[PDB]
Amino acid sequence: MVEVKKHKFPGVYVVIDDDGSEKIATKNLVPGQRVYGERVIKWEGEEYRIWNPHRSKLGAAIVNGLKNFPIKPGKSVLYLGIASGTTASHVSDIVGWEGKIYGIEFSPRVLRELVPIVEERRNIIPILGDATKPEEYRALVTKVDVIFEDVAQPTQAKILIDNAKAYLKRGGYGMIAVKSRSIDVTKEPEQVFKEVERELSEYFEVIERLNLEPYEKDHALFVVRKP
Amino acid sequence: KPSYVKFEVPKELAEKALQAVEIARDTGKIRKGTNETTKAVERGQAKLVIIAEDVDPEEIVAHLPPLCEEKEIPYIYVPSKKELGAAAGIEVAAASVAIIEPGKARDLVEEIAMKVKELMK
Amino acid sequence: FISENVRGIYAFDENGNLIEKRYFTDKPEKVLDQLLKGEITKDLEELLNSLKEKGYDEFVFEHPELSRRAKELGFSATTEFPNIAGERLRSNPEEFLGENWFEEYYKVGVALTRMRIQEQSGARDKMVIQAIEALDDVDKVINLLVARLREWYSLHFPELDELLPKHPQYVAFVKTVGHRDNINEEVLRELGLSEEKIKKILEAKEKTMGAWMDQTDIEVVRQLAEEIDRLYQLRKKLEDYIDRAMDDVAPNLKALVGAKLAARLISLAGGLRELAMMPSSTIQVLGAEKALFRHLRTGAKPPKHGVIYQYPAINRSPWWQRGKIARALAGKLAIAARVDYFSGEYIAEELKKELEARIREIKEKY
RNA sequence: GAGCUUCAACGGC
RNA sequence: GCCGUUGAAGCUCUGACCGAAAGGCGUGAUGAGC
Repeated sequence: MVEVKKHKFPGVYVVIDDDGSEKIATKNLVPGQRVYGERVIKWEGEEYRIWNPHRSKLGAAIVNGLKNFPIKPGKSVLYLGIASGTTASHVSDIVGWEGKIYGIEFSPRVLRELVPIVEERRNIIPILGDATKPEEYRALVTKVDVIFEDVAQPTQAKILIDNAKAYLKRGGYGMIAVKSRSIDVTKEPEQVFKEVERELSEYFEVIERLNLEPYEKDHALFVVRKP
Repeated sequence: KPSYVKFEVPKELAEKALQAVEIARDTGKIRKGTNETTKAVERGQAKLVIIAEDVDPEEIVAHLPPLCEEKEIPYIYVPSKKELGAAAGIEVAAASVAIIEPGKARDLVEEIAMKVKELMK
Repeated sequence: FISENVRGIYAFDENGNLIEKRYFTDKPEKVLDQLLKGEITKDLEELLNSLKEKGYDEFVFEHPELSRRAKELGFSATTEFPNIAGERLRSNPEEFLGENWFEEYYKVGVALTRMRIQEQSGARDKMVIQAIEALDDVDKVINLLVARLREWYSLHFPELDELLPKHPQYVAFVKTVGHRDNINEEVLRELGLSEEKIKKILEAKEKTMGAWMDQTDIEVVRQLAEEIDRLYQLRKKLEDYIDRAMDDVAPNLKALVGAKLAARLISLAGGLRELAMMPSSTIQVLGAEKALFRHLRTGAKPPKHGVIYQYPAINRSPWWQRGKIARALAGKLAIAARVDYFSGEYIAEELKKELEARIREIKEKY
């Protein structure tokens, strides 16, 4: 009893599931592969994967009305903090075959989960690396359209600026999810986001700052433009 | 909705445990904090243990759930660490607490246990 | 001037014009694993050589270690990260690699990854417990074998016992020099030995009370020394592996207290899981197993810390604060250990900064 | 020398 | 059923405060023999 409607963002679909409630979903790029245990649904002939705002952040952002979403079919994106690939699989549905993703994940036991998945998803390169030392992935990657960063590190603002000089192509955008306590657990969140916003703006233009509650406590997702 | 909560808990229940503490905080023996709680479990006897659902790093209490089938003690979840802190008699929070001696709640401590043994299944 | 790629190493002038390019002769991921980290390999070295006889004396790479190794090799080198090269390979990759460029960037990319990552799993925490127990067993034997070599070779050259107290040095003497008459300036200074050292020695050599040794009684004292030198090497091989394997075991624990101290605690605990389940009060005093027993026995003053004493902040601070920094650290291990056991996501940088800052507190109040 | 987990005998509501 | 004096056996640092206040603190205050 689920009906799938197109969503303002290309490669993102809206679903109304049995109870009449709306949810968001991408279209499964590799039919018949469960990446994180996500609910899968079938519209006319094809699999769509519900993108749960609770297990994702890009996802919480989109449910919370994110206006700017640079990540579209065909786009190339450098994904810092890719992990098991929960959300990254979604942006791999959106990007599509004609797109490219470079995942960069610092901890090997975790990136490992993602590796066997990228066998059928030929548009993600799992790359073991430290998002702090961009140069140490230098030959692995190539200039991208967008930079997604979910890393929960204290330098993440700078981590994003450093990669942005290296890999983010002029006119492209970046997006970063900030976990307040991660930067400072002493100072007040709207103050952390203040400082992060000023820091970011020395390099970028900050065009959007979208608080992430109810799904995450004290996180916000900035989207910035590289001039 | 964390990943270390192995089952849902009702509006009540989660409320029932919370008070189960307040009547042991005077009449019985109680220990607060995730360490003293952890001790109490490997110490082989504490009668029931309580774990907040809002915790982060969400792993600091992740060990109690496995630890408690080991020592075979029942556990339950309250929704807020802070509610549980003021519950246990402290102005700060508690990621978890263990009931050492039930006191008045002996009966109450008892009934809550059996409600838990169903939905751990 | 020079940037790497998934195909070969490339050289561009100040205009972006392609000078010379050397495709990898080895497996692309194997050369890359080296080059990216900053170490220098065949095809690069063989490259800038063919470049040196060009008219190019001027070099700039994308990594600060590549530059070090290059000038320490005689080439003038500098570091500008994005530079005229990387900007060209990573800008118009099809120009170089053809339209499947991304597909290639794929084959290698995942190839380097499956090479950098340990397979499967599951006792590798108990393996680090061997490597560690092994690692410090190889210490108890290097100390025996060295005690012998000392007592032994001292029959022939007794004086050298006190002129070379640093064992690896004594041992490279016996191995490299051999018979006491093989001593002379050139070989002594290659041991890295100093000057006063090279001068003493001979002053105690040239007149010695040592017994004589035939090339037969010497070769076997050399086979002892040459063996300890194999144990020193096996030590390093045990260290490299404790390091490399904490990446799959407790990245957080490793980033927090160091690969080595963390393997210790995993060791006292009995495994990563047994270390997870521990109340940080336990982790505090791990290793103190003896001084702990006489607490619950003679009611003695409890040990403020175990193995963790190794933490710089604890052992270089006055005894005034040691106890507080003790559990201040124990707490953060408890967490790193539980993150490590359950997910393995890397939170260590938050953990550190929360700990550095707690420590200033402890310092400021005393 | 304390303390909790545990198991034959003993005192009792 | 509760309870108790126990007996060999095995396990276990402590646990609500520091601040003149501002604050910090059970996500561990305080005391303490690696």
